[PDB]
Amino acid sequence: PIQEEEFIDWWSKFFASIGEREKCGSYLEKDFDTLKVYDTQLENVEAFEGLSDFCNTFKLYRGKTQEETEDPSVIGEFKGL
Amino acid sequence: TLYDYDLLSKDEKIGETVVDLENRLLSKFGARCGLPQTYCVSGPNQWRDQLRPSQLLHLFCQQHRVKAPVYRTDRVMFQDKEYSIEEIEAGRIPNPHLGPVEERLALHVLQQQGLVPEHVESRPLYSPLQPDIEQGKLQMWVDLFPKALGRPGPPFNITPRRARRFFLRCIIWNTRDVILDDLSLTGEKMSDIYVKGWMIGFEEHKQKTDVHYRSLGGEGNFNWRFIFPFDYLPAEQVCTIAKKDAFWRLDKTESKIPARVVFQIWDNDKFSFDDFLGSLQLDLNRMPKPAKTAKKCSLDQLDDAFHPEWFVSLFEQKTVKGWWPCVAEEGEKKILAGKLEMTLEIVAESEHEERPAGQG
Repeated sequence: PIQEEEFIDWWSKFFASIGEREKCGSYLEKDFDTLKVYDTQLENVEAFEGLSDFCNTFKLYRGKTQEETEDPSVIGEFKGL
Repeated sequence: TLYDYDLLSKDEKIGETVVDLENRLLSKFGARCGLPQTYCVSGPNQWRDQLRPSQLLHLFCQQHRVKAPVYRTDRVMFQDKEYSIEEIEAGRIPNPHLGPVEERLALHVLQQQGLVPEHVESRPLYSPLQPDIEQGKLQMWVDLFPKALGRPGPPFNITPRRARRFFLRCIIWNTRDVILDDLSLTGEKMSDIYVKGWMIGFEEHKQKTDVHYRSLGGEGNFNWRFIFPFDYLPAEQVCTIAKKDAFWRLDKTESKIPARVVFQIWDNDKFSFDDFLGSLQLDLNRMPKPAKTAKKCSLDQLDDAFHPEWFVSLFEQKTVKGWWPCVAEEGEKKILAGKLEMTLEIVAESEHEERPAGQG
């Protein structure tokens, strides 16, 4: 229960970050970080190479190269380099 | 997955998404969590550290092949460059929440890395019947708190900002120095003078003081309080209406209005005719601080257009009380049309039930 939070809190930052007219409060005067927005996982950001540096994603299959009768279905996921 | 939980319909799924946690568990970057520029121990700028900052910087910097600012000497080296608090505070707004030296430097040096800052993602809501078609978007973000080392500091406080009912206390302290346009022909001053008013959206709650009898100086004091639980949001500082006709939301009321507030208030003299001597028309949501003296009762203070200055919180005051002018009920005219002494405050931002207890 901090009185200062009206001017320094997350929700005041959130509304001010959006930039809605007459709905930003006085938070605009606090030189706050504008919040970034992503439509996908942050882990998919190229800046970090998709965070696949420590382990990448691989899949196993049940198909065969010798005969056409085997079904190349997906088995499961493997993590590694 | 998101679903529509009505009472009058089936909760069909609104959105679908799948998340791979592995990328967050072993990521050295730390960009996976919200990373605010400002340092604090609580709130949106709160510090998050499983271990003492000198150990986290050491381990983090080993992962990124950089040199941690382990020194606290006159010239601290970070990545072979001069590092200090003075060079951090410079170029920034002063921080009332700045804490311990080791932890604040740890946050601020981490900000020198190419990591994602505090953010809120807006993710697509894909239907199970239409997996590639969005039926809306949702704002959120995800923070990780590994127990592999110590116990990372707390999650950010997102205590929701929804509909509020501010305990406006319209307390009428007296009726004095009454200005009348309806004058007697005998030279003796008398009228059915009483005070009436209400907050916008509460027309059905219109309330008035009673009538003074056998009183020429307006002697007497009712000390009546009229409550008008208007909606508002200090985080936004936007004028809103409670008891909304927007049945579709229990959330904060929002709408666009012209930058003025108009009330429908008239004098009704039981022993004469309606005397358009004045009415009370004040904007609470963007209210200026109350006058504490009668010296403010002049033409220069009647301009609402000239006092938008107080785009500030009055919610830090134990009370907001003082004098306000009345206006002729011919619109918001810049004329003095009667005077009232009353309490008009917005306090429920932090004290909804407790603060009013000091008076009633």
